[PDB]
Amino acid sequence: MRKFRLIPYKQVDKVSALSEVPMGVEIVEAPAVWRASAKGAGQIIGVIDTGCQVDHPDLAERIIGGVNLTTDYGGDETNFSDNNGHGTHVAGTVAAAETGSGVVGVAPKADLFIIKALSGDGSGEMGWIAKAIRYAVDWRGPKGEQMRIITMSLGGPTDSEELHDAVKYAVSNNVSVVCAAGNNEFAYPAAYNEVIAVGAVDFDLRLSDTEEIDIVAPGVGIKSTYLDSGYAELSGTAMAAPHVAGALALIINLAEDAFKRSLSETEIYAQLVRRATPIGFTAQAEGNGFLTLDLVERITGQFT
Amino acid sequence: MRKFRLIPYKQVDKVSALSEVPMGVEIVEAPAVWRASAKGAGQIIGVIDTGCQVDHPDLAERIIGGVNLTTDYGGDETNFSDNNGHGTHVAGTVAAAETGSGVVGVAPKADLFIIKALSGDGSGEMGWIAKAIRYAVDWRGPKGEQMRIITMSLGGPTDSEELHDAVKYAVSNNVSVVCAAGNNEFAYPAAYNEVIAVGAVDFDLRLSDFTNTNEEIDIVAPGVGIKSTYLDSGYAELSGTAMAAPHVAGALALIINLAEDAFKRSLSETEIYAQLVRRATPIGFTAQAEGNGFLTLDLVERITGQFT
Ligand code: NA
Ligand code: NA
Repeated sequence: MRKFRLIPYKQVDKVSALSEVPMGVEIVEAPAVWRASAKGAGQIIGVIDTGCQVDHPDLAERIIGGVNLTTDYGGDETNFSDNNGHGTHVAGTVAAAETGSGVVGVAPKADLFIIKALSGDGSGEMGWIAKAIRYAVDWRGPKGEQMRIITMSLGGPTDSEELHDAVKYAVSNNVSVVCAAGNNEFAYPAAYNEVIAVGAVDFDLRLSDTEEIDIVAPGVGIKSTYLDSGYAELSGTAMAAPHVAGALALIINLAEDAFKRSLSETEIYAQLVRRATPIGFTAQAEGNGFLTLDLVERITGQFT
Repeated sequence: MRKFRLIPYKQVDKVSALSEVPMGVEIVEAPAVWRASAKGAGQIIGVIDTGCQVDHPDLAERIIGGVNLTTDYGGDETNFSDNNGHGTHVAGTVAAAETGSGVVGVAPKADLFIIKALSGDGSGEMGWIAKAIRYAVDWRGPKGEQMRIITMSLGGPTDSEELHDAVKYAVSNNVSVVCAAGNNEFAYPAAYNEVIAVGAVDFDLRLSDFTNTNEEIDIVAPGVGIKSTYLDSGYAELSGTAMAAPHVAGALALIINLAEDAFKRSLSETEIYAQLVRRATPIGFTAQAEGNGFLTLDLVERITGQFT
């Protein structure tokens, strides 16, 4: 393996068929805000991972492009197909489409831009990760479309100026950088102050497990898309982050519609924090709490 | 008056003696978080205003230093006494001490650093306001103390590089910059994206024409009939959009303490901002009118463990 790699996880199950809104999407309250958020239409998430099955039935209509920054496929930059499975799983939790079967993501009208920066074994060079971040920031679509969210479920032990500068470049250019905060060897980039660091809980809101986190989301028994047009149930710290990345698409639409202006990445971060409900551990352990997308509606007009 | 000046306000009453917790301190829920935040101990707020009555009895024990950046007192930099009143009133809302009498502020163990950047008439040169911001950022106490919060209740019509650079310098050096919204003669610095812009409601959480704003605001706090400290060891009741900002400046001292304890680590200006927004309860006005809501410091405790 190369130095930066996927935070370890467990495969619970693989199935060729599903038809449900996964419970993770349901208990972070995504369906409650879908109408007001237009399901994340108009936002694009750069998924920095192992690639994606581009013609997966739940995902094909949501992918707007991609790039391969790894040596895989002889270094062909137009081939971001998934030779691991993990990047396909991430993509589904973010933005699997409503198709009448399979699964549905947190933001089922957001667009995905697939950045394969990990090789088939789930590892990559620090420089690949730094370049993936800068690429995401700098990319422009045909009509000047850009990404405002990037998500990673990876870490490496080394603090390098190249990688930290990339993260600074992203947030200074109003891109939210989501990384899973997991188990030292996986410290960076999640440890950087600029990053929205996500921890995991199970569906009973118990912590999965010094990490400096901002928020928790579902990470146990998470069903999503996988290779060969089928599905897999994974459990790990890194299963949480993709929920937050889809949530950000919904929240930027919610907040900018409310405020009637463009909001900075600082302000978007506050709007995410706004929508976290403490479970009742300490903030050192759960950050701001559990992602609860409809919280603002519930507190409105509620006075002492 | 000069170009940059205090945002207009009314003096409703002026008394010699008072004994209460002003309602604004109450309704923002500051007492509910005092224990957890050690009443703002260890935090210093830079009050950029007309000076302060440095021996006021509600204030003298809270004040740790000052500077005068104006031409008042023939430019004596060590004379930051208040020749207007408004600075004293602000200082009181932020951090008036617990005494058995008088008033008490939102953060009654927070320290004040008094920066006189406005003249007796409540106006100042943009340059003085720029310098005041940088001054607060660069200042270090006898043991290396720093300010992490500055507050202003002023505005002027002109955007300039100098003033915006000062604001950015603060925020990039983790200093929260709080600004009252103007009631656009009073557009800057409150219109800078980097600043926390605060609007006003009254004690029924209602809007009023005199306190309304067209500024892009982040939060609202009480601004109508706010009793605080004033000249000659007395008290005054002021109404005005700018009455709200000091409630937020004090609140930040409480927030920084309680959130850095909760997280068990130092938090950036960005993170402190989120900590503030997460303690705003929407009242039902538009986001233009109220930003993220009304300052309710105990909100995080109220929502804890509450899932649908
Ligand atoms: Na589907
Ligand atoms: Na007192």
